Amino acid sequence: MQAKAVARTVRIAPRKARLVMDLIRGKQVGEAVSILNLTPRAASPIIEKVLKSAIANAEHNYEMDANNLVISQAFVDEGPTLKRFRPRAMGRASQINKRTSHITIVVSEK
Amino acid sequence: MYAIIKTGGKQIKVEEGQTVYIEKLAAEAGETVTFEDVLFVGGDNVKVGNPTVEGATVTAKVEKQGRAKKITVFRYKPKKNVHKKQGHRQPYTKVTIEKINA
Amino acid sequence: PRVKGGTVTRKRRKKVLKLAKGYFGSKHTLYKVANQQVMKSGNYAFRDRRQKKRDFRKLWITRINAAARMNGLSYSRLMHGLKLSGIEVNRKMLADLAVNDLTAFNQLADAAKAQLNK
Amino acid sequence: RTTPMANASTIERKWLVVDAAGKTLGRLSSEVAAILRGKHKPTYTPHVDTGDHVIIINAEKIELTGKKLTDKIYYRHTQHPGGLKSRTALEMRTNYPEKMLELAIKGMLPKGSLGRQMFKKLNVYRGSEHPHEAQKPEVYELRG
Amino acid sequence: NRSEVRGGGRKPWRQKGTGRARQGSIRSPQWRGGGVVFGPTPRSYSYKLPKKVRRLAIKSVLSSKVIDNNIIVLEDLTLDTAKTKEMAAILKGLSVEKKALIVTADANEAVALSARNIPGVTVVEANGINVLDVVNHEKLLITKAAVEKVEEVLA
Amino acid sequence: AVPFRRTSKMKKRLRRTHFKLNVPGMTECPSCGEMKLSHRVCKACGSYNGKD
Amino acid sequence: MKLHELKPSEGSRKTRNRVGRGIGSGNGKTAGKGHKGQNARSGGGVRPG
RNA sequence: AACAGUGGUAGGAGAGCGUUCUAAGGGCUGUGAAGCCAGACCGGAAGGACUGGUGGAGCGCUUAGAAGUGAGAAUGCCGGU
RNA sequence: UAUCCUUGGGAGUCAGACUGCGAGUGAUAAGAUCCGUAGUCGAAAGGGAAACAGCCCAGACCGCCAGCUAAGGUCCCAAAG
RNA sequence: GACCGAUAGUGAACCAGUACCGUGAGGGAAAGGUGAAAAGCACCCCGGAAGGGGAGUGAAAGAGAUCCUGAAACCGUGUGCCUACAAGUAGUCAGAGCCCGUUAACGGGUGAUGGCGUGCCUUUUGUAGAAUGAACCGGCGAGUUACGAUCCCGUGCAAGGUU
Ligand SMILES: [K+]
Ligand SMILES: [K+]
Ligand SMILES: [K+]
Ligand SMILES: [K+]
Ligand SMILES: [K+]
Ligand SMILES: [Mg+2]
Ligand SMILES: [Mg+2]
Ligand SMILES: [Mg+2]
Ligand SMILES: [Mg+2]
Ligand SMILES: [Mg+2]
Ligand SMILES: [Mg+2]
Ligand SMILES: [Mg+2]
Ligand SMILES: [Mg+2]
Ligand SMILES: [Mg+2]
Ligand SMILES: [Mg+2]
Ligand SMILES: [Mg+2]
Ligand SMILES: [Mg+2]
Ligand SMILES: [Mg+2]
Ligand SMILES: [Mg+2]
Ligand SMILES: [Mg+2]
Ligand SMILES: [Mg+2]
Ligand SMILES: [Zn+2]
Repeated sequence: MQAKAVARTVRIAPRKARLVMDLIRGKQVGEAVSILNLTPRAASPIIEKVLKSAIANAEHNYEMDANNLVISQAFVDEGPTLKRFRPRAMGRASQINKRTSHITIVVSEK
Repeated sequence: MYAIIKTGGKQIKVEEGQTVYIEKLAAEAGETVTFEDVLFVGGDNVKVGNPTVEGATVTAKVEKQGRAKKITVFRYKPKKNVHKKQGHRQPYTKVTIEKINA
Repeated sequence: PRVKGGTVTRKRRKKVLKLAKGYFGSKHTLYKVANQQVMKSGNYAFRDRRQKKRDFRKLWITRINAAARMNGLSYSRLMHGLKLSGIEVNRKMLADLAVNDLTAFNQLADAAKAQLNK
Repeated sequence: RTTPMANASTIERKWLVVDAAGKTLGRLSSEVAAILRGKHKPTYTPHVDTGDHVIIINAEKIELTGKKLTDKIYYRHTQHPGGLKSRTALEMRTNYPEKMLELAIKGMLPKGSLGRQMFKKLNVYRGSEHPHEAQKPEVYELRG
Repeated sequence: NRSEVRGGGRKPWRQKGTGRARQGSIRSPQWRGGGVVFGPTPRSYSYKLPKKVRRLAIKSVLSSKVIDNNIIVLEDLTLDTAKTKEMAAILKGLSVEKKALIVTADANEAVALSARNIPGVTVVEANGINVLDVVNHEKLLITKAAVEKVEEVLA
Repeated sequence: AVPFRRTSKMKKRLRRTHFKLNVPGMTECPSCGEMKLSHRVCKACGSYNGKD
Repeated sequence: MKLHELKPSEGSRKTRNRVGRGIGSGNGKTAGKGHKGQNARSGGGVRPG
């Protein structure tokens, strides 16, 4: 029995978010939170909120025990990109991709 | 006991009860075929043909007339706009060796 | 009437990509390099269907020579002996005997040996 | 189709001793290379190692005809500029008899992965004794 | 074509130096939005066969009707009033099931209105008979008066 | 200097192997039970060497 | 004759040749005009005579 | 049936596959159309089916007709990455 | 032995390369240059010459885990003394 | 209407001669689709919110506002086979082992190892070429039409044929 939470279109590059996602994938939910709290990355707080949302969903909507949960799936998908243009020398303009991410956490009992 | 028989343009080592694919024979499914060109007989009593074993034959049963799995022949010549694509399915006769009459 | 590109282009290219399954990296993913490799594979497959018949004959001759020299004959003389005795067993079958029924092979080898000593 | 192929399950490898004493370097090497590759076996299969193990003794007693002892030069390059080093056949046999035999045979083996694997079955020793009593090696005479 | 498409006058960029492909107009046919190369242009498709071929065609098609027993000749066809019900009953009486071409000698207003609304039932004057109409409709209901008018012209 | 050929998906992935984060050096705070970084004062309860 | 069974007289109609539609047609690429020179250019060729 | 032949650039000739539209016949489709996604099927090639998933309303087949009828390359154009 | 000629429809080609032989130019040089003559390449895959359009052998409709040969080879790489 | 169907058709299906660019004349886009009906998600839970998970509406929410369908490039997650002594135009032919079970076929996936093998196109006497073109994917993108001439073929009539 799985509980899922998703933060869609978070303004954080998928590559950057994925660095943090790899730390918590497969970990027990209690440990995962302590890893996010002590990992100094932009994604940590974002992913932590998604993980806590999933735990709440597991506990509330499915009467699962929060202490027995494990992160069975954790991945970051690419969201739509905001395209921007920085002025460079000689009148040239260069593109800037303000990327977004879809952060998904699935928890389940071990 | 096994025998070496020439059929098609080729030779096959056969034992009784074995199922062999050979070049297409003029024979319907179910019919009994005979192979008169037996070159060698093995097993206990060893006959050596010179080139054939005199009088020896192998009877067998046509199981199926079919065509092999398709191969796509594609050839080209670089830079000379020359392509050629051609399908091939080689006919065969599936045969079950009944008796080796050495 | 206007003829839209439609679905014909995608259908044709997908067929090629399916033939390129298992190719490395882009060669199973991108049509142009996939298309090149499938074309190249065609030439190779043709060439090798003709090379197959040489490789197996090469293998059979090597095996016959090994088995022949276990009977104190080189492959050259063994084959000459068989021809003089009128034996039409081919190298595929001789190699098979050498591997699967060595006693049978020795009988043929002895036949050849008789002819050579004549 | 039908042609049987040797595989790791089917292969049984003998151990052979070859005495280099008085033998010509190249003529002994070519026959040893045949044995290492498995060409003497009717079950020979091109893509598998079907050969036997060979022990060579008395490597120091290998012979060369003509003036090869002094004139045959073994080169190597260290991949540094002007890094071409050389050795005469005399020096090699005196100080590196195993290397000399191994070089000759390695040159006569296939060059790729399986050829390197075959070479691992070769054992060349300086004197008359070898440490492979346990393998029960048979004496193998050269066939000219 | 590229002349008729809006805009496209000026050269998009200088011929040399930019590293782009050389272009002459943003309405060139390789441009999105650009002119079409060739393509449909207004024209007529009509052409004329020799008179004798025209007559041979219509005679061939009529004679084919007779070979198939799809020519129904009526002493006369007179409807009292325009009434599709009346016409539909007449066609059923004659075992007319699929399409039928009705050919009257002269303009028969009562018949034209009664048959106008029935699918696959066409009404025509002897003048108006034509190859496509006859071939299209399976049965040919011609009046005796109309047969002579058609014969008068063709014969 | 500019890339002479594009980087394959395999070469890109092989490079990024070492582009990784490490798990933080955590140790449970024996006072309040929250996880802190070893040798750092506990943010949650404010304890250190068993003192708040 | 039936509108669904029309047949032209044999040899009365032929299909047009469409050049520059691939190698296999035989008029691919250069579309029958050979290589370069005035005759291969669009609106190429010299005036009659 | 016999015999013979069957490399190919420029180029000539022939026979075809497929796409859009029209006509005429005959069909399919809310018990699921087109499209899309798989598959180990079929044809000498271009190509064509069958089954399942997605999709949620249109579409084949036969003969003929008409073409904006087939793309991998133009430092091609546009979009996306 | 099966071409050849006439008429008509449609072409492409006018940069050729090397090899052998007979000559010129050159220095009896040039993978040079220009002709004659034959071949191969161009437009010809296969085998040999380590690799190697033009040299040697020989012309690929397609399948076969059949056989005989050509040039070239047969101690090992690598088929065969 | 044997005209187009959102890169098409007007530049413009949409608040287009607009946005934007130019001192100015002037140049000049991109951008359609919930559902039959808003019945447009009451209420609950995590969150500051965004965004989610339930529950409801609906035939369908994997129809929830860039809301029919949703291809490829490209980015990920899981893992059946293989991979750290190996020299690779990446395939092809041979081939164990392991893992599967199909449009049922002398099956499918992977591939230790062996043999062979220097992309495609254009242009050239000759290109793997260190000559040219292509980052990749998708769409679009090039012998057509009118009127004349001539030849072949088909048809009608024929010393006549045709308007
Ligand atoms: K030229
Ligand atoms: K369905
Ligand atoms: K040329
Ligand atoms: K669309
Ligand atoms: K493209
Ligand atoms: Mg500035
Ligand atoms: Mg297209
Ligand atoms: Mg203008
Ligand atoms: Mg051609
Ligand atoms: Mg050109
Ligand atoms: Mg087009
Ligand atoms: Mg020259
Ligand atoms: Mg070439
Ligand atoms: Mg031929
Ligand atoms: Mg021979
Ligand atoms: Mg050998
Ligand atoms: Mg538009
Ligand atoms: Mg709808
Ligand atoms: Mg040049
Ligand atoms: Mg150029
Ligand atoms: Mg480039
Ligand atoms: Zn604490």
